[PDB]
Amino acid sequence: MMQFTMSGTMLRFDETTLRFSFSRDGATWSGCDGIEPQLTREDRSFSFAGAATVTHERIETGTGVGVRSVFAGFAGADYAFETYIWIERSSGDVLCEWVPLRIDRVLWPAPLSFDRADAHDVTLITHEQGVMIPNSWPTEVGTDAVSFGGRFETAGGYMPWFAQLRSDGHAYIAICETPWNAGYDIDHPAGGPYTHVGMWFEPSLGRMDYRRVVRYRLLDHADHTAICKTYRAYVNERGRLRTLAEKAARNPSVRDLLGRSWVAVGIKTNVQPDSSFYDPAQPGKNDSLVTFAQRERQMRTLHEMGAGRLYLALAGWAQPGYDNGHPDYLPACREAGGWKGMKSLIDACHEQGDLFGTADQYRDYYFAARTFDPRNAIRLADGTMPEHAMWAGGRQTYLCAELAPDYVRRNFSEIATHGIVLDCAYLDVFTCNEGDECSHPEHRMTRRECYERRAECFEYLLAHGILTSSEEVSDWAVPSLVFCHYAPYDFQMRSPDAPRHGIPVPLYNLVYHDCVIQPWMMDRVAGGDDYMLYALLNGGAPYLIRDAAYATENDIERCAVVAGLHRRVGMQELVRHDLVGGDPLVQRSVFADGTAVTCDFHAQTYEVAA
Ligand SMILES: [Zn+2]
Repeated sequence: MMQFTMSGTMLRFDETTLRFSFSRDGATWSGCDGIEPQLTREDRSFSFAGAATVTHERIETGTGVGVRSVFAGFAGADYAFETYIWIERSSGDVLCEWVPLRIDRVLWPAPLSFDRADAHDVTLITHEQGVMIPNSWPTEVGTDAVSFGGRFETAGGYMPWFAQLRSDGHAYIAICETPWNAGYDIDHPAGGPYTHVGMWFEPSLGRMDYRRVVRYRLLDHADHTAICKTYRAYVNERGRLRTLAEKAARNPSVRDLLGRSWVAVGIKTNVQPDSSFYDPAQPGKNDSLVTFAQRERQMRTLHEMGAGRLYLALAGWAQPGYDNGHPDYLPACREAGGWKGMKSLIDACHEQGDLFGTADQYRDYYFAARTFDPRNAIRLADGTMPEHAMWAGGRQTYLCAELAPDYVRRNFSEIATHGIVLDCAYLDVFTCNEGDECSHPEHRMTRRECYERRAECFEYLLAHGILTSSEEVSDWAVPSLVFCHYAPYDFQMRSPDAPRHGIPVPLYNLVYHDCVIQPWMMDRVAGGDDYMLYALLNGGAPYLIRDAAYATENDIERCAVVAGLHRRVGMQELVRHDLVGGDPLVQRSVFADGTAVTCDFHAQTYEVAA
């Protein structure tokens, strides 16, 4: 019905159906017929075309051309909102805006049709490091199987985009320009023949509040590499491509992480009788203690065995024990040797050229915390204070992030008074789990503000010369994050017996390899993959020891191979990644200086060349 042509792009919008298509360089993409743009409330949904009044206006401005649609009245309810869909003159991009005027979820824009029934027609999603889902993929992939329900700014969506790429090189990327109350939905049935992906948006603190915007770029001659580069260029243009070199200009020790092997081990374990981990028929059971002196002797032994340059990330070092008592996670554990033993351990690391970081926690807020007061806690939009008793420390709520920098400043300043000069710090959860929202009147907070406050925690550390790390790499944190516990592939977070959702590809690293340093799992799956092959493809650092929270001479040789590559390319762009001859099981990564890593998953072998 309405047709626009501008700067090489065509947009078509049917006034009656609300469907749209767009075309560029001789490829057309059309919204799925039979999937309507929707609103959701409780157990039921509403097509936008369910509005009592719907008016469309044809627009042209100095910057673009397109259609503004106004929707008013839903079953005598007075809800009203606007959409604006337009071609940007200077780029040929298509922008889609959802504009509140006054709802649990808005599913808009409708997913695009991608049922071509090819084989090499694929969908790219940012659920952890990266997934390439062919239309023929035999495993079902639904939002319910994606971490955090496909929420952006979390492990479900490391980056606020998704893309689909036909086998003839024509592709689109959909970037969510307003990601903080948003996510994607995915529907790929077992065996195909289609995959549908679409944006979702939720209210902020109970109202839709601010305009939601999605930017589509149609590409030709494209590959998953090119699609990732499009996002990288988008991010840099907006000033959030904070490279390691920019980080290192401020904190030169950034460089000292290159070529290090990671050791992540703990001190005190203490499962309270209300934890979901507590076995009441076995009171001792999980409770354990390894002393600072034992960890000191371990580091000395690793050094003497030729483990090379190490980074030690130390968990459960404070009196309450791991996942207990936060944010009152002090002092250093007396039974483990106290501040004196903790300093001895750090001194010893430093003496042998290794680095040291504490693991800590500023979101989980335990009722057992010495200063627990529910006025500091989150209240959800509905007024409630959320609680659960999952972790070792038992009953908890969440500390409102408006207050977290106050506690980080307090705790880290206390640690420094005891002569402990941390190289690094690990703030758990922040860059894996979603940002909370808070309606508490003493500290009201949007999800957006939550990520800013978590970033403010990192900034404190950087300003004090302490390099920042958190659980994963959700890209809100890229400006303030030096490293992570990992940036793993989704299949590495599930049983190796579980069917995978697609072909693993290093989508995150294609954007940000030169911005965030990452250690990689070194596990060998019996009958299956050796995870060292993915560390190499991602030009990552190796774990020498990774003691996962809830439950050598060869390892050193393997770590040396990985750390040697890392020493060279850990600050370089990952320029290209390809499936060699289209074989998903032979993969090749190329870094900025031309170093090429080829991993053959048939043979379980690797080769480093140019
Ligand atoms: Zn609050």
